[PDB]
Amino acid sequence: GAMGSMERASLIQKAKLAEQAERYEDMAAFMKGAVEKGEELSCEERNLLSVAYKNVVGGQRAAWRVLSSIEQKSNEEGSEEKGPEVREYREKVETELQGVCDTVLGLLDSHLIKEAGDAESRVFYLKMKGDYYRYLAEVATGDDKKRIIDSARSAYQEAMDISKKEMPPTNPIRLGLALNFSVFHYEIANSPEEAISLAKTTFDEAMADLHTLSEDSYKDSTLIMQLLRDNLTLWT
Amino acid sequence: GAMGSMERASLIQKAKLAEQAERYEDMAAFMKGAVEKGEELSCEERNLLSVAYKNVVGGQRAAWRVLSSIEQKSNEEGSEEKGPEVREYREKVETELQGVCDTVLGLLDSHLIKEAGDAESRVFYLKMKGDYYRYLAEVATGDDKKRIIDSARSAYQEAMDISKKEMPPTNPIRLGLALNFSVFHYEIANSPEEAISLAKTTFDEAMADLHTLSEDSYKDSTLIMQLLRDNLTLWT
Amino acid sequence: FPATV
Amino acid sequence: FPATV
Ligand SMILES: *CC(=O)NCC1CCN(C(=O)C2(Oc3ccc(Cl)cc3)CCCC2)CC1
Ligand SMILES: *CC(=O)NCC1CCN(C(=O)C2(Oc3ccc(Cl)cc3)CCCC2)CC1
Ligand SMILES: [Mg+2]
Ligand SMILES: [Mg+2]
Ligand SMILES: [Mg+2]
Ligand SMILES: [Mg+2]
Ligand SMILES: [Mg+2]
Ligand SMILES: [Mg+2]
Repeated sequence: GAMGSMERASLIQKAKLAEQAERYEDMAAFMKGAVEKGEELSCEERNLLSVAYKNVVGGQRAAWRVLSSIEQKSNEEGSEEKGPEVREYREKVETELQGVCDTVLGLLDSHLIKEAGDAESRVFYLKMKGDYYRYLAEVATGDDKKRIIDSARSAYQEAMDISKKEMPPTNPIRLGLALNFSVFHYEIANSPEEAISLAKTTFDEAMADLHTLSEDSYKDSTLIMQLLRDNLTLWT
Repeated sequence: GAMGSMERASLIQKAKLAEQAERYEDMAAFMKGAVEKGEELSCEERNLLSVAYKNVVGGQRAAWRVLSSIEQKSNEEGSEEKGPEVREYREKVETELQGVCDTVLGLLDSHLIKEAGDAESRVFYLKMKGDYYRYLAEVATGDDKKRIIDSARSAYQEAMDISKKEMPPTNPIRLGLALNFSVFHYEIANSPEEAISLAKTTFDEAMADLHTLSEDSYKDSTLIMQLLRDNLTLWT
Repeated sequence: FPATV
Repeated sequence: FPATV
C-alpha cells in the first residue's frame, strides 16, 4: 500500500480535493487506501469510492470503444493491412481496464461485502460488483465470457432481492441498481424484453411511492426515474 | 526507455490512435519514445509531440489552479485549520507538473533544438521551450523563479528573432509564438503594455499579408489572429 | 450508451 | 485564461 502511511481521514480529505480537481485516478487511489485501512465505509465514503472508479473506468471504456471500432474497420474487406498496432494498443487499454475492474472487485471481496450488514451498504456494494463484472463482460471474448456474465447477473440478482425486501421502491440505490441491471439485460445478456420489463416495472412502482417523499427525496428519485424513461424511449 | 523495443513508425501510429481515443498520457509517452529514437521529427510528428504534452500539462495546470485556490482560501483570516492535506496534495500535483515540464525540456535539449536547422522546426522547438519554462514559472515561488522566467523569455526571444527574419507575418507558427510570448508578458513578466503592443503589432502585420494567402492558409492564419484579438479585448 | 449510474 | 496555442 502506497497509501499505508497516510491517515484514513487524510485519504478521505484528499479524495474530496481530487474530485474537485477532476483528478479521478488520484481520487480512486486515495479511496483504495481508505478502504484498505479495514474500517467500514460511511455512505459519503461509499459514494466517493464509486464516483472515483466510475470516472476512471468510464474513460477507459470510452477509449476501448474508439479503438475497438478502428480495429473492426481494419478487419473489413478492402481495408489495407496496417500491421499489429491497432490490436496491440486496444489490448493495452483493455488490460488496464481489466486491471481497474479487478482492483475494485478485490476491494469488494476483501472485505467490503462480507462486513456490510445494512441493506443500504450491502446493496450498494453488490451493485458495484455487478457493474464491474459487466465492464469485464463488455471486453470478454474468450472461454470465460459466460462465467463473467453469470458473475454480474448473480451479484445484481442478490442486490435486487435485498433491495426489494428492505428498501422502498423510490430509494435511489434501489432505482440505480434496477437501471443498471436493466442495461445489463439489454447490452450484455441479449435480453431486451427483460430489460424493458424491469425498467417499466421499476418506474411504475416508484411513481406510486413518490407521494411519501419530501421535496429533496422527490428530486433524487425522479432524476433516476427519468433515466429509466430515457432508456425505455431508446429501446421502444 | 519503456518504448525502446517498439518501432519508430509503430510509436507514431499509436500516438495517432491515442489522440483519437483522447488518451493524452499514452500519446505523450509514445511521442517521447519516438523522439528518443534519435531521428529528427517531421512537421506532423512535431505537432503530435506538442498536442500530447499540451493536453497532459494543461490538465495538470487546471488541477493545480483548483488546488491553489482552495489553499489560498484556507490561509485567509477566519478560515478553520484543516491540517497539511491541501498543501500536500497541491505539492503532489505541482511536482508531477514540474516532472512533465522537465521531461519536455529534456527532449528539446537532447537533442531536438540542436539538430533543428530549418526555421520552421527551430522556431517550433524554441516556442515549446518558452512554453514549458512558462508553465514552470506559473508554479515557482522560490530562489529560482527569476531564472525560470528569464529562461522562458530567452527561448521566446530567440524564436521571435528567427521567425521575424525567416517567416512571413501570417505564418501560423510565428503567430502562435507571438500569441504565447504576449501571454508570457501579461501573466508572467508583469508587462501588460508589452503584451498588448506585441499582440497588436502581430495582428496588424498579419492583416497586411493576408492578401498573399490561399483560402486554406487564410483560414489557418485568421484563426490565430482572432485569438490575438480575443486577448486584446480581455486586456483593454 | 443507455444511461447507468 | 487568455488564449495560447
Ligand atoms: C450512501 C448512499 O446512499 N449513496 C447513494 C446516493 C444515491 C443518489 N446519488 C446520486 O448521485 C444519483 O443517483 C445514484 C443512484 C445510485 C447510485 Cl449507486 C449512484 C447514484 C446520481 C443520479 C441522480 C442522483 C448520490 C448517492
Ligand atoms: C509542423 C507545423 O507547421 N506545425 C504548426 C501548425 C500550425 C497550425 N496548427 C494548429 O493546430 C493551430 O495553430 C497553431 C499555431 C502554432 C502552434 Cl505551435 C500550434 C498550433 C491551432 C489553432 C489554429 C490552428 C497546426 C500546426
Ligand atoms: Mg490512524
Ligand atoms: Mg485481452
Ligand atoms: Mg420480475
Ligand atoms: Mg527500427
Ligand atoms: Mg513545490
Ligand atoms: Mg517590438
